[PDB]
Amino acid sequence: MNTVPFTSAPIEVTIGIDQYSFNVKENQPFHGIKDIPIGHVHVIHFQHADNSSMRYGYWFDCRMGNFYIQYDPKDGLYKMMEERDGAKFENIVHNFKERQMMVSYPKIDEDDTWYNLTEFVQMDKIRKIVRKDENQFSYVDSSMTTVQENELSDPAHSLNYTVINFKSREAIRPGHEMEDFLDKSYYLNTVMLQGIFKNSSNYFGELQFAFLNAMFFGNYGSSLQWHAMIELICSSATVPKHMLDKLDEILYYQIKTLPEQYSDILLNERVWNICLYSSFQKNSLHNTEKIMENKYPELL
Amino acid sequence: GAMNSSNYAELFNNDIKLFVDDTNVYRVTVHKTFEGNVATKAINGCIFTLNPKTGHLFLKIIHTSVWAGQKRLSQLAKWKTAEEVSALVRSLPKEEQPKQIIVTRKAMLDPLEVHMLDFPNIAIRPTELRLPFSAAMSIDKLSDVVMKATEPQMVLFNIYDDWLDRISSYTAFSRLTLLLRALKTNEESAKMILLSDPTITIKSYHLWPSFTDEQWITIESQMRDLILTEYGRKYNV
Repeated sequence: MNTVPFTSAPIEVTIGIDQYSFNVKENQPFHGIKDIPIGHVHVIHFQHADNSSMRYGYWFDCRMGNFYIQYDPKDGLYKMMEERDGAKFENIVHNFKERQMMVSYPKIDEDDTWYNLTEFVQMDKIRKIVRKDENQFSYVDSSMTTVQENELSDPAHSLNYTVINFKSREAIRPGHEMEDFLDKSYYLNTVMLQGIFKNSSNYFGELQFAFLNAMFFGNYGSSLQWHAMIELICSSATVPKHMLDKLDEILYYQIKTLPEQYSDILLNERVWNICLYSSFQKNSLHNTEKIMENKYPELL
Repeated sequence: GAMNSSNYAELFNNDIKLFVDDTNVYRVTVHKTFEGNVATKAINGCIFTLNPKTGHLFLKIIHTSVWAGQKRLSQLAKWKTAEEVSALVRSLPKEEQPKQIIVTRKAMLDPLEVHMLDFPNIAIRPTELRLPFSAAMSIDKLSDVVMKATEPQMVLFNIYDDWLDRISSYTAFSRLTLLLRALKTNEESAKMILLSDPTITIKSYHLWPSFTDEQWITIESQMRDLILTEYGRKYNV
């Protein structure tokens, strides 16, 4: 069980860790989160009481180092930082725990939610989508744009998701124009799985990372990306059975976890109705369809 | 963006563009089978691809053989259209390739877009105009060449005959679309108006009678009258 201490909390902020969150008052003696389950990625994130704009946060994995938070009064945000002095860090952490200034990562033991939403997400892959290689953790916020968005301005701050585009040469073989546009199996399986992603797990990992960035930061380009990756599979006639079963599981937990009041901007009416009702894979997402209907039959 | 009444004069500037109409590509007769079921029989069709500035018409004839052993023919017809238009562009020298292609039906955008991926600087556009290009098979010489064809075949025409010698593209297109609107609403009356006078002939290299300028005024008035009439009948006004 690992710990992310906080130096202080100088400004009133709502702190999230994964799907949990806590209100922290200006100069309240809050000094970290403890009992963070090892073995998965995690995301700590923030929304200032005074700017309900720019939700921001940090992806990390406690196996990759000791990380802590520290408010910067110049840049005005809570920053993640790595402590290299392993002894100086156990020291900080033990003292804060003794004084019980830390909240416990509040995992119910029956609950596989976070595992389910991060099954395929691997920190090394995140750091290739969010390139900032001097740090072992990755920052994302509400307003960061994607590489695809940029093509249609600052690259250092881009989300380098894999570009998917149904009306591109990449997607469409010469001579198979109609075939390939109506049945994206070749784009999915040869171009994307075998070519770029190498395997289904990295594909599902990017898909899950995009969903989470949309949910936690309302990052619009991530939502675009999550929807594209869903559509690419649903619109392929020929998908491995193991990918379809897993997809239905992945989407189920993502739909289950979404805040109910956000379904209007995070869910793309066209893609969902096409995937669940028109696509090759209409009958292959039984759980995703059952939960979508019983929770958001309006969108459908 | 879409083409509409506002940007109508753009059709006659010096930017090469083509209209593509796919409405006569997949043509069938519907009939009863011995058992009493309905079947279709396909007849030859055509892609209507027209430069509205110059009158040049690229009439690509769609031979019924194209459909043999194919499913979802109405959907294929859109891709076959797009394939043939794309090949038509590839066949043209660079300086003749269009800068724009305006499709008269929106369902053609994606098929043409995909087929034109090799031509990213050719803008594929829809239109909000209700152009009558479906009445093209009401032009006797165009329907004859389509129905006689025994193989795929491209036939080139000037759909303005020699009008541009004496009028502008804008006026030439407005005549064309008025003649076709009338053929579309009441073919029999329309053709009557055009041929009632035996002494006005169609040249062997033309589609339409050799009306003088004054005779064209009377023709155009008669076509307008025809169109207004049919409207009150349809709607009881």
